Amino acid sequence: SGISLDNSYKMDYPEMGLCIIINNKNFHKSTGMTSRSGTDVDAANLRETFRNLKYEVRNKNDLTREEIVELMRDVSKEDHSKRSSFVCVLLSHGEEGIIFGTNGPVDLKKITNFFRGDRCRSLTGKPKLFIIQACRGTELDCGIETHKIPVEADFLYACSTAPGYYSWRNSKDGSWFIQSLCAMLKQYADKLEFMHILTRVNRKVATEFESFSFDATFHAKKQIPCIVSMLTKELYFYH
Amino acid sequence: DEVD
Repeated sequence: SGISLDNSYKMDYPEMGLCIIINNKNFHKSTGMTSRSGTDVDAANLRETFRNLKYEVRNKNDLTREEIVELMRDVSKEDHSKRSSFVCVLLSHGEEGIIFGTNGPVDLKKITNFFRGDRCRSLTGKPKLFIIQACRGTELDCGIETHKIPVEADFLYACSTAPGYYSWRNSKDGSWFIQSLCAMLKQYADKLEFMHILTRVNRKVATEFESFSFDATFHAKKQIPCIVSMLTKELYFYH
Repeated sequence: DEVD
């Protein structure tokens, strides 16, 4: 055998892996949370985009906090031995560190903990991608004119917005982040490493979108997504 | 445009 390199994740397992999409649109009246118009556009775009990357996509709609936790636990208990990776997409209201079930909040840590290197052995050493369209607080960006491994290793959080900030969703077109993410994956998944795809997503969101509102507080605002990588290798969707 |  000739010289070997191992700077990239093995992505030629029999299966690419699961893509779990949690699409929360309608919230229990008692929570006072608004309906997330446009989120079905995001969910459909993600389903198609990841289907074409050969992920086994599962779409779930309007899950309570209990259902989110049980789904995640159950998924983490599957045998992923034949799968290259794992993807989870969360579309909901949020605050920093939190995603909302239809009836209340869920700690993101609680969700991702199920997939720790020591808790999901069939995903140990494989990339676990969490893609999140949700607010991280209420700040608005005004813009400016121009041998063991760590249990937290091999996670990537592709967050729609910077820490502390709102995240923007268009009721007609879908969210700025998800529409940009799907576009860049479609265009570049067969050509670029995933961090570089996400960097193009950052640029697209930052340059092509700006809010329009009759409310001065919410008008003319900008957004930058936030790539959080604990990955240990380059990730290419092809092989 | 709406916020999440």
